[PDB]
Amino acid sequence: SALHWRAAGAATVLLVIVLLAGSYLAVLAERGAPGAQLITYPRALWWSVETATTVGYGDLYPVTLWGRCVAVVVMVAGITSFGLVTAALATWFVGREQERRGH
Amino acid sequence: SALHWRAAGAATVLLVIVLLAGSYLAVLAERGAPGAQLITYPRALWWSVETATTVGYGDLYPVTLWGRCVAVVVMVAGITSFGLVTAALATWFVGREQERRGH
Amino acid sequence: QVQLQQPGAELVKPGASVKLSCKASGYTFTSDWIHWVKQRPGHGLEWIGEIIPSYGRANYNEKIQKKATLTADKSSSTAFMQLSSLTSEDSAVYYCARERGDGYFAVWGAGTTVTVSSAKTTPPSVYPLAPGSAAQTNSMVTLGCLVKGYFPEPVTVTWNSGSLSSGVHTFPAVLQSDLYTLSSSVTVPSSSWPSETVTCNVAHPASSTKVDKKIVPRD
Amino acid sequence: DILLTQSPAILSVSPGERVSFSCRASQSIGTDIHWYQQRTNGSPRLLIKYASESISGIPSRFSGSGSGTDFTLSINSVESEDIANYYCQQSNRWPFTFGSGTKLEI
Amino acid sequence: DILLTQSPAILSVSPGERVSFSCRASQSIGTDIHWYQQRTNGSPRLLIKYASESISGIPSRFSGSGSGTDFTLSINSVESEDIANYYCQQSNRWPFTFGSGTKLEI
Repeated sequence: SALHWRAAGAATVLLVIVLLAGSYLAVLAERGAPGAQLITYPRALWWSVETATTVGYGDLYPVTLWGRCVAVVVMVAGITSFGLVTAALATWFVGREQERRGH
Repeated sequence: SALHWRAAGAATVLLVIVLLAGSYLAVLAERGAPGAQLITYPRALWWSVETATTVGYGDLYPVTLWGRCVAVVVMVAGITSFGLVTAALATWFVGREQERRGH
Repeated sequence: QVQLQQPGAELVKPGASVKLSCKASGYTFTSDWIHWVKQRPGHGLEWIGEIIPSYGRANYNEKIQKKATLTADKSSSTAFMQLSSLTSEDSAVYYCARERGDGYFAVWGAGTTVTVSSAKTTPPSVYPLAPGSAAQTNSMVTLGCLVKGYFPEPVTVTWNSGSLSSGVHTFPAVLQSDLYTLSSSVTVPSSSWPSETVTCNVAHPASSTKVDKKIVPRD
Repeated sequence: DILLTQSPAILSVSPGERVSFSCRASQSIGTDIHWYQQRTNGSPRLLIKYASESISGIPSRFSGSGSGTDFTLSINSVESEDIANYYCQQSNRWPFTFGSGTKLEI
Repeated sequence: DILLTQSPAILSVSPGERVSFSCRASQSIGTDIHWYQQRTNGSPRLLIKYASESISGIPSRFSGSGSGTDFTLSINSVESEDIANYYCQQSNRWPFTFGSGTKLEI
């Protein structure tokens, strides 16, 4: 197993951890903010996924400071992850094209 | 045809399959959920595209568990695809710069 | 074609159950949804539920007492609705409709007339109505037949097996001693009768009886 | 659930006049409204889909307009064959729902 | 805060009849409404969660429907053990809130 496949797996694990903690911490941050909708665990988990994927349906979002702080970690974890899968797919295509010219 | 061009084509085919099934399965998951809007096939197909591209206009989104599950597959298929086109464009630029130094 | 075929009538003792059918023809896609709609006499349309036959999932109107179970037979393109433990609140016409998954009911069945009663099925008696010996004739003439003493509803009265649509009324049944009665009326040019034949056909779906009765002058 | 209101319940018009049926929905449903005709002892028939789109087989005489919460079915020049009950029906949100009905009277 | 309105405050029905309790919320809360029963000198008991989902231990007789702002708890065929106060409760937005209560009277 090459470094880039394990970084990928690692990031997918790490991202899942961030999605889970993020759910739990989002609810902890938002309860007590009048008007908040990010306040039960099941839908925070859905919220954290749509935040890490940057799909932003706008059905749920944080309205407190620490909720927003939690959100940023999820977006960056989400974006770095999906980006690392790409950097991993590129080293693969690049290695497979250097065997394809002998090198 | 080099590996990265066929992976790309493959992913574009695979993504279209996921968009189609995703439409059909989203409607199947959401009907029976009061308030659901993701409940006819034409607009689910539009929804699945805006989900795979991560554009999130928020005009339509799932509200059930399995609808949300369906959504995640579409986002990840969508993101992996568009990412694989990038990894494919990079192996091309990298091969064209190694011919550009003799190597 | 006729795309949805439903039985015309079912009589059900109070507390019993019954299985309505709906055979579809024409294009059948995997995306197709079959819907069922309840209409009490003189009331409006009421969505009961929906099934997608290719996959088999069904959803019901949660706002009303769930009397129904939806099933489908992919082999025969036939959808079933199983209404159980019926009361007189459940007496109505039940339409099936077909929705392509795009939100509207493009085509509908003719509907099945479910009557919840303890009374027995009774085929109707069909009596001619010809003018009397001394009725003077206009440029038109009016005939009829008297569909008396049937149960349950409905009956379908046609004239000359359907070719006579212009000039026809069929009055709503009246109920009297657990037996329904209505009459139907037809108007044709006075020349055109009886030198051209006039017959009323009376189908009573609940007893699977159809009868003809010609209208001749009184001898 | 979305509640479709059809007022008035009866509509008296004179022959050849233009007549308009009002469907009001309890929230915005875009254009996902559809119109049915049901004559005496008949089954419903689709007249208009998605607020305004025509169905073939349906007289040019029938039209539809509206978006959001206010919807209208119109008949340029009524005639006797148009005597029936007219229902609207939404497909914006589950479950589908029906208007209470309007009778046309000439 | 979301205000849950329960009108009417008392509900008189005859035995075996079907009865319906209305919860109206001051804004759309999806299906995040839940129903409780509180008998005389008892504590509240959960009957229905998320508008319509059944709780085990709770008679088949109890059902719920609704989405958005209009919510209904129903009892097919009332009986004497159903005499109590009935409360709704939303979890869509912080803080949770309660309806004012409806008494069932046979």
